[PDB]
Amino acid sequence: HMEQLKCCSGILKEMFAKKHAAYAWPFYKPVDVEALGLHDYCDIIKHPMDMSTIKSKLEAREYRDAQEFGADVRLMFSNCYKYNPPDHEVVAMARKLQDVFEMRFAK
Ligand SMILES: CCNC(=O)c1cc2c(-c3cc(S(C)(=O)=O)ccc3Oc3ccc(F)cc3F)cn(C)c(=O)c2[nH]1
Repeated sequence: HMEQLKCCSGILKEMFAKKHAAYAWPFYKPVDVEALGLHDYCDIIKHPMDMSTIKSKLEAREYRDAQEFGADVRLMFSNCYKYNPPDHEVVAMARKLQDVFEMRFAK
């Protein structure tokens, strides 16, 4: 349970790595709804999630185990698949970052 969270820090560190930056950047920080003019985001997405928030919750020991950490990572991608049209570029970027996550998470 607790032994798994040090692997979670390594996964998140890998997701913030420069080799993933071309597709990972939209997930580093919360969606800036004001800068993008997305007035309905908070009405559709009840639980916003991004990599910086997950890092804060992980350092605050808010995840009991890897499953709790993985649920927030998957909430981040699901928020993206739910809010956006399926053909939007951010959805293709979310799929590439999710492959990086799923690979390290399974291993
Ligand atoms: C159809 C309505 N949807 C959106 O406009 C929308 C935007 C985002 C962003 C996002 C956030 C920022 S920021 C750092 O300024 O907060 C800047 C750019 C962003 O996305 C892109 C915008 C245009 C592109 F062509 C390619 C993008 F990647 C992140 N995520 C997780 C989303 O789900 C999302 N949806």
